[PDB]
Amino acid sequence: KEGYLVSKSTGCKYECLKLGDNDYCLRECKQQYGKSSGGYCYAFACWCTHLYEQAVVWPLPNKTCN
Repeated sequence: KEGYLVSKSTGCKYECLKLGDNDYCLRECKQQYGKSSGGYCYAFACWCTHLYEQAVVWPLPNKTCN
């Protein structure tokens, strides 16, 4: 129930503000995946957790952007 956050327009997302604990990625997940969802910056952009099992996520080991 996890993955890399897919964009509204661009496929891949834009880059993150802060590594470690932050609000910047958590708000960015909660507006795609519902208010109970979690998230963190994986290295470059926001990754999300505690998702619904039918949720859509970007294929980071098949496509590269960040």
